[PDB]
Amino acid sequence: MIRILGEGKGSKLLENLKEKLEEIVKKEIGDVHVNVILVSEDEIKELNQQFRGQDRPTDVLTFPLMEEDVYGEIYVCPLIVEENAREFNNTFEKELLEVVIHGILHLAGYDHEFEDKNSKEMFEKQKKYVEEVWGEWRSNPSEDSDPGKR
Repeated sequence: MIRILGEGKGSKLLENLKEKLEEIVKKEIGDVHVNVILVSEDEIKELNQQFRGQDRPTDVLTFPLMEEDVYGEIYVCPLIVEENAREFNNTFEKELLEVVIHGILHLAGYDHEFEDKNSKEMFEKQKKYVEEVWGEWRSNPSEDSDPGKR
């Protein structure tokens, strides 16, 4: 029951582990609506100024709203994320999964608090759904060619 909007490698990846998230969301309560906006680097570059009025890319754009859960629209950009995963040889899937669960994990616990940005709770609670949701994609690690690891 997740809302997908925008465009860019993310939806197809979401639709893959869509139900996966529907589980965590369903667990918590099962009545949330997270609108994700897929936008590339440039797409976000402007989208940023479109509201922030500033010209600068970012990892992921979050929607300013403090309600029960969220029921808002957050924007993500796997362009910059991947760029980091490139050097950090990180799994764009996880890095993306974060922003994915970032919506659920949000209403998953804290409610209009997120004191000091995040806490040890949000960290582990975030890695919980991450590993849980990634538990599926896990069957497809690497996500890259890498003519080495066998």
